[PDB]
Amino acid sequence: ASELLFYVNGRKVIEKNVDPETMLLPYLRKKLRLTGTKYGCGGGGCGACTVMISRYNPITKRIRHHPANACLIPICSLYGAAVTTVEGIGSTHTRIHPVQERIAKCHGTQCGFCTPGMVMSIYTLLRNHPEPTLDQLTDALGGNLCRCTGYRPIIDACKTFCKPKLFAEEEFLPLDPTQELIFPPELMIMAEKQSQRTRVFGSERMMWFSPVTLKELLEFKFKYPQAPVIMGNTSVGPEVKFKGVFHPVIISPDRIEELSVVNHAYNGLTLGAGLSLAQVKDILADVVQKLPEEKTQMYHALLKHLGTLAGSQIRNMASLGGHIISRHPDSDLNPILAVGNCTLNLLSKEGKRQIPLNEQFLSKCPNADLKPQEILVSVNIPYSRKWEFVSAFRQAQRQENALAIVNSGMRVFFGEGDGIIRELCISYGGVGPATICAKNSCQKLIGRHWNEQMLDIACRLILNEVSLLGSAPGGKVEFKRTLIISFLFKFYLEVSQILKKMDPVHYPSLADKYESALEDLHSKHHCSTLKYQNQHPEDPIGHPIMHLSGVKHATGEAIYCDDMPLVDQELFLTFVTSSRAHAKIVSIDLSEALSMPGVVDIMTAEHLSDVNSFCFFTEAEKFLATDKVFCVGQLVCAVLADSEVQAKRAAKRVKIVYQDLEPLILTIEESIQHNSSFKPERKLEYGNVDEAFKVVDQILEGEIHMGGQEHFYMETQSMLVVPKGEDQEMDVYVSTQFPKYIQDIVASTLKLPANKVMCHVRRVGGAFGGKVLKTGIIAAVTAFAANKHGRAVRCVLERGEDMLITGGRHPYLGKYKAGFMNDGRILALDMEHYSNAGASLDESLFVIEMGLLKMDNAYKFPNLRCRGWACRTNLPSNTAFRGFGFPQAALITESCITEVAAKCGLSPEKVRIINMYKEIDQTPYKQEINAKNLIQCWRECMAMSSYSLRKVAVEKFNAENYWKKKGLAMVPLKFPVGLGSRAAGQAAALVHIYLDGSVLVTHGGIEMGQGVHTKMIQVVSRELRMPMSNVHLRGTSTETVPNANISGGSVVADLNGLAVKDACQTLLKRLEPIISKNPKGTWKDWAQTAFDESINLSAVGYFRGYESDMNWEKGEGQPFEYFVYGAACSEVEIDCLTGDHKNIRTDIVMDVGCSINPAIDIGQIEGAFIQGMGLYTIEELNYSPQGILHTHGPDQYKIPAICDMPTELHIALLPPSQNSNTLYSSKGLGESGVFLGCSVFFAIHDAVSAARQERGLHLTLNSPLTPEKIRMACEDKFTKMIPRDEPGSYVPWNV
Amino acid sequence: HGGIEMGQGVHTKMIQVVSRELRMPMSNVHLRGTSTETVPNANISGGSVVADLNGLAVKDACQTLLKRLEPIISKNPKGTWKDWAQTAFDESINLSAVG
Amino acid sequence: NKVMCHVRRVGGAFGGKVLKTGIIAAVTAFAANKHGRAVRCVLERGEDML
Amino acid sequence: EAIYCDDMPLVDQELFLTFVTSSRAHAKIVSIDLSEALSMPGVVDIMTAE
Ligand SMILES: Cc1cc2nc3c(=O)[nH]c(=O)nc-3n(C[C@H](O)[C@H](O)[C@H](O)COP(=O)(O)OP(=O)(O)OC[C@H]3O[C@@H](n4cnc5c(N)ncnc54)[C@H](O)[C@@H]3O)c2cc1C
Ligand SMILES: O=C(c1ccc(OCCN2CCCCC2)cc1)c1c(-c2ccc(O)cc2)sc2cc(O)ccc12
Ligand SMILES: O=C(c1ccc(OCCN2CCCCC2)cc1)c1c(-c2ccc(O)cc2)sc2cc(O)ccc12
Ligand SMILES: Nc1nc2c(c(=O)[nH]1)N[C@H]1C(S)=C(S)[C@@H](COP(=O)(O)O)O[C@H]1N2
Ligand SMILES: Nc1nc2c(c(=O)[nH]1)N[C@H]1C(S)=C(S)[C@@H](COP(=O)(O)O)O[C@H]1N2
Ligand code: MOS
Ligand code: MOS
Ligand code: FES
Ligand code: FES
Repeated sequence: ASELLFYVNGRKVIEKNVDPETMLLPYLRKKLRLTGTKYGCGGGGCGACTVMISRYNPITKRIRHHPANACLIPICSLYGAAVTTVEGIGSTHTRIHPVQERIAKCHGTQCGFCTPGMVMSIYTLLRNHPEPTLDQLTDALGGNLCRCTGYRPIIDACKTFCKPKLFAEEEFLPLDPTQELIFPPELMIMAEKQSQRTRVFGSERMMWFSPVTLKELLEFKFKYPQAPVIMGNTSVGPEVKFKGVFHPVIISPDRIEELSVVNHAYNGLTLGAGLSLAQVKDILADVVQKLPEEKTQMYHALLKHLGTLAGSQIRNMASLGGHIISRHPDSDLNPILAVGNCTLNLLSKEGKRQIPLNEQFLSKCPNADLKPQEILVSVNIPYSRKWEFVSAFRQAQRQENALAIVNSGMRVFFGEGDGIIRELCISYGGVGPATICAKNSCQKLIGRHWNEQMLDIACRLILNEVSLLGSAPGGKVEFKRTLIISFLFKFYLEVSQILKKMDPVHYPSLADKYESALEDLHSKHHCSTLKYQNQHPEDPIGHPIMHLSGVKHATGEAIYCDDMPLVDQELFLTFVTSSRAHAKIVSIDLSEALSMPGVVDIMTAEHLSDVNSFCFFTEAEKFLATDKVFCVGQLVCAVLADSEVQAKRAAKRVKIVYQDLEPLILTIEESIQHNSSFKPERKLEYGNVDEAFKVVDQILEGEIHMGGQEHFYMETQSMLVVPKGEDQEMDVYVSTQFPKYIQDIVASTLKLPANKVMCHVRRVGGAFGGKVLKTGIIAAVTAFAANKHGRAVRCVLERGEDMLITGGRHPYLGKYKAGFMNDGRILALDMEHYSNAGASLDESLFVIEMGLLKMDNAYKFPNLRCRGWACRTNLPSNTAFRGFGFPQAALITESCITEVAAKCGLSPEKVRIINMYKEIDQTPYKQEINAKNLIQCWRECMAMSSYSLRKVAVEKFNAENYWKKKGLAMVPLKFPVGLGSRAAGQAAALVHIYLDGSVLVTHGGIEMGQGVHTKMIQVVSRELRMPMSNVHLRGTSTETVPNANISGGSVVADLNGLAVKDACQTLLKRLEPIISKNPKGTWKDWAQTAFDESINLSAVGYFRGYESDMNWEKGEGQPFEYFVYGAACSEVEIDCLTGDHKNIRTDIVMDVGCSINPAIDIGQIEGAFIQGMGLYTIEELNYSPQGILHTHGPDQYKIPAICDMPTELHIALLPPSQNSNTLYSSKGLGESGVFLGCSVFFAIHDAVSAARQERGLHLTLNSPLTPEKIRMACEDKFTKMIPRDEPGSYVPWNV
Repeated sequence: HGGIEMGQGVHTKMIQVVSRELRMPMSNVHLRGTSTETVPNANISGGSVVADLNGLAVKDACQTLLKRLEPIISKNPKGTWKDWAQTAFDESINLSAVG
Repeated sequence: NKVMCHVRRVGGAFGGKVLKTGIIAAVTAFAANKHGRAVRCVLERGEDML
Repeated sequence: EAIYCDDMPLVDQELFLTFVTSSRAHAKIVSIDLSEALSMPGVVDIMTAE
């Protein structure tokens, strides 16, 4: 009946009869009402829930601070400890901590959802290293993810703690050592008492025991043999959350000294099972410094793989003993330990026992495993002998914080006087259910020498022993087979080199071209430069004004939808989704779930009666599935319960029986094959392509595939629906891009006029087009439940169900036939576009239309035919995305240009200049354009980036390196901006002036992090001639501005700015006579005089929209208002033996017109570029042949992290030009920079061609260009040597 | 509007005004309340003139909207307010007015 | 522009819900801001008449 | 079903404010003693003019 006592932000927290299942993250937000700490993914991978844990050790008299992810911490493990959140280090009503002030003022926030995690990771680092290096700060952020900023401004804020810019660094608060938080004195007293008592907590579902003595821990291990021993909960935690595991009894000890031991012996090193991985990293890093290389072989290999293991938070939570026992097949440490003669020190009531850490232990043979009543105390890792060498290798989707596809540990021992292999141990991870060893191959290699024929024999032996079925889980089978022998080759080169160093007489030397295979791709030197431009001083237009919510982002005070306080008696709604891609729902059983605790209601399609459908565009479609399902993740049931936990528990016991249906369509080609119904065609024609193909020198046929993309907004789908209690009024608070649409679908579902339903949006934590259609579906179903039961209803999706429900960017297939001259002119181009639409074709026709109107990019194709189709599949329906078809259509065009370049013997850059638009030219849709800035962006990027010089240096590197290659590429940009009609571009605003002079402004646009609200206050400040501090904005609401269009299409700030300007001018006109009589007066004087003279101080602003038109039958029109121009150059280096690659440098020039806010505009270029970079390289969605999205292990989705950012990044804004049509001659940058990411794609493509051309192979690389695709294209003796399975003889993991 | 409902039925009288001026049944109109966030600088609800003066402001906003919509009303006199409102949107005519 | 007042309906006033109402609101708002909490104030009939 | 001001639902963690009023028609406030009231259950704050 113990009490749980710990501290949060200096305040004491006591809980009586605490539920042991309580986790820290929901406890902070709901019970303590501290909503700064966010939910991001719930698996410990994104860092949005980063907090600081502080403990006091009474034996050593020292206070330790360590970061942690609150989503994995059970609060029962916090007894006597101190938590610190973002709110605990500062706020706007106390003091702003320097970390908060700088990340905000350096423009390190956009949507702000990731900021509290970034702050806590930086703050915790500074509490441990007050005078740090940049490497220490970037390592601390390795497990912190951002979708908006591109990480550059956050590194800038990190740099200021180390020793024409966008921030005044000299005005920052210095780091005050007297202001830092004090460890709660009471916790120090409790630790001094050194209690021996075992703490006990419990509920009806779980028993929790926390022994504090070794004797008690052994007693509970004996009485509850099957109970897990929780340390950091980073293996058990994710398994109970995502795999339905449940433990009725938990043993979680508290700082047992015997498990924290660190013994420096004569023969080796003994590390306790309770040490965290971060502590082991530090212990080993100290040992390798004070001991000679001869003995520290095992410790260097372990240090290598501890550097890339997850992030700083997980490393500070996870234990060494937990790592060994959990026996993950993808473990990075267990393959190294398996080859190092390590032994495990076990303990129980019976006594002590020592077992080897071998292959049988890692395979969980009960003969070589722990006994049920045994614990692991410590592990012994021996010193290495002379002539003993150990190496570790790994390859994953991303350099850091990603589970390995294959890893390995290898050890070899030579005889002093023979050079003969005496011992050899090789183990691999990620190639089976457990870590395996090649004990048979190794034993056969015993007695040989280290030379060519040993390596060739070893390869064939290894491949036979460590075999993989073509159906092996995780997929990437041919990649895994190649990596297995590629690592062996690297180990061969490593050992061959040190032997030649130690024994020059008996060994040959490495070939010069082979030596860089030993150097890994690594860099932490993140450099960058920015270039922009330079009216009264009061006028903020053109100034780098910080995001209005920047500081509130950094303090956790920004309210997102789920941060809203608990509404009285609100319920929670969760969905049961489809587990089949195309099947018949034969029956649904709700009997069990309905009877479960807290369940209020469960709704199927028949409970929604006639409001289960809604006409979004051309046809009415279901909210909930009826008799059939047409993709996984389709909504089927909606569970309504008193609490979120009760809702998810009941939803799991809803029972649905399926009967699969043919056909099962998953790919575009399957969709074309199985389709025979009429499909609406979209077509562009310019010139005469049939005539032109008879004059060209050459003809070329090619095709490229391009995968999709998850939005990965850091804030998942979130909404709160509150009925008023009168006249069926409904208030809908939802994270959406389109409040008008939420209002329509909610009112329709409730059979109400629109004046009864209002939608309010203050801010959105990222959207990128993925918070529109299905957001309304969920909002309509949630509102139906709220009205039915007269209760507020909240609905927030977890990351997993969010990715299954929402859908992502349209995958593409592009087929082209190109007729070109021998010098590069493409006189004829016959192009075909196919989009994978998913189960619904709602927004797939619009992206096809935009793809055709944008596929020309920067090139004048005199004879061009372009056609496009949207293809239905049995996959989640795909939505809009940043770019709106341009990132797909332009890559397909750039792929065709790259293929034409190969035929002509010219670099792709030369073919680009010869096909580029002229200064005055014409588009395929017969719109006249001015491309002066297109050419200028190209020239300035060539000069700024020193392309020609670096081109020679890359060719020189590739001529001197065989297993490493560098690549270089530059692509141009023409991103046109414009909607389909004038009505689609209209915007409105509402401005009040109160009698004290202050101003309230609101408009129809939505803040997603792009800073539209900041830009509107900048407009009000100029038009009304008042400082921005006199203006304020609350949010966006259908109750104040009606009939607002979707926040999207790169025009949000442009059009709403014109509406805000319109209202400000109306007010200034009314006040001109009062202005004249008192020119020296304040706005308080002018407002009061206006009231006294009966002059209205409220005005509606309105803009009718740009004139835009497109006649799709004729294929002509004036659809676009202006064009964003740009150029991007990127350089990379690839590892031909593994597929790894490093982004070395990127240079970007952008035509932005006159930037209203260069800080925000540059931040939009950086974020778009990084988002496109992930689209073309590392972001990959894996589906099974049954249509199931794979999300565990190496199938986890990876967005770019800090390690993926280019080490060098130069961005320059083109000098301004006049554009009297747009607001202040500005241009909308939001979507343009995404395509610039493919400069990395074609830089990798360049490097792959260099290796292929040198190896004599005479290339279509699909997107995303993953390490799997890079490695397999670099064909060598290993690619040819691997076994291959007959296609169709096995069911693959992926398609 | 700026007036306060304290039992005298001002809100009832305002929707009566909207019903006349816009030629629509009162069930097509709705009012939620009074807020400084929607109507600023409103005088006290007192002096026997609350319905008088706010009625003239509501009448002013209705006439501004009916002015904007007269060309659309002319071409489709038999249409509903749903038809007229959507056509106004399609022709980029503002449907919010301050009285 | 930082302070908004919302009124749906009043259960009778007859002039007696102006000046003193603002004083009570100003004092209540001071407490609410001082403690970061929402604050409710309702008067009983006796103290109301005083 | 008509919502008057006090009919609004309990908002999360809201407090309540009540007033101590004068019992004299014309006098001077010699002293105010809050020691007992401040220590009583639930009391968050007591505010005087200063
Ligand atoms: C986001 C994320 C990223 C990751 N990335 C990587 C990665 O890149 N590479 C990698 O190799 N791993 C990775 N991991 C896995 C991680 O290294 C392990 O989950 C961790 O080391 C397990 O230690 P723990 O203390 O969290 O164990 P727990 O989850 O607390 O326990 C796991 C198991 O160990 C048992 N156990 C623990 N201590 C003892 C003991 N003394 N005696 C007996 N049994 C014991 C428990 O009973 C339980 O069965 C990642 C995990 C996460 C969540
Ligand atoms: O016994 C040898 C050895 C034997 C013959 C060698 O000949 C080198 C090639 N030779 C050059 C002169 C003309 C004939 C060919 C070299 C090393 C040892 C080694 C070796 C290395 C590579 C290889 O492919 C085979 C063996 S390594 C070694 C270590 C020792 O302590 C003792 C002997 C050795
Ligand atoms: O902007 C639209 C939209 C606009 C007009 C439409 O017209 C449909 C035809 N209908 C005819 C009768 C009058 C009303 C319109 C459809 C969608 C988008 C949507 C919408 C808006 C309102 C609504 O009630 C339902 C759906 S959903 C959507 C997703 C996008 O990615 C882009 C635009 C959109
Ligand atoms: N931080 C952030 N930036 C963003 C987005 C977002 O969700 N978050 N959305 C992008 C998309 S899809 C569009 S269309 C534009 C919309 O705003 P704008 O028109 O003012 O650029 O912002 C872009 N930039
Ligand atoms: N039911 C009701 N009627 C009422 C009042 C009231 O509080 N309740 N106030 C009176 C007062 S003080 C005035 S000044 C007027 C204000 O509204 P009117 O201007 O529309 O008459 O309503 C009068 N009638
Ligand atoms: O245009 Mo951005 O909303 S897909
Ligand atoms: O005129 Mo009534 O507000 S006293
Ligand atoms: S790391 Fe916990 S929510 Fe992402
Ligand atoms: S600011 Fe980092 S996720 Fe948006």
